[PDB]
Amino acid sequence: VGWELEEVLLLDMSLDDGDSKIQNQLKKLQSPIILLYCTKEEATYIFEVAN
Amino acid sequence: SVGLTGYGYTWIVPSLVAGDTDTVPAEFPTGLISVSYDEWDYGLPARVRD
Repeated sequence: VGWELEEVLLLDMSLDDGDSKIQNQLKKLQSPIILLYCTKEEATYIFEVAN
Repeated sequence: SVGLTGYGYTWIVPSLVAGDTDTVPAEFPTGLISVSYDEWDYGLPARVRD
């Protein structure tokens, strides 16, 4: 099966006031499908940044 | 916010958006290219004479 994996972006939210730092990393996504793996409340932070 | 300002992206802009070249709204990307009327070289006294 012909797959194509682009990014394995590793996020981090223990940094203080790191919202800017996590913003640049997430912009480097140009794929139709994203396989997100995080925690329920961590997803809200990620989705809001994506929002 | 999307990511089309730096890296290999240069924006070319008319003199309308540049406007007052003395004030930069701090939201224009660095390396912005604009075409503007020649005010620095030839001043007002030349314009009135012309």
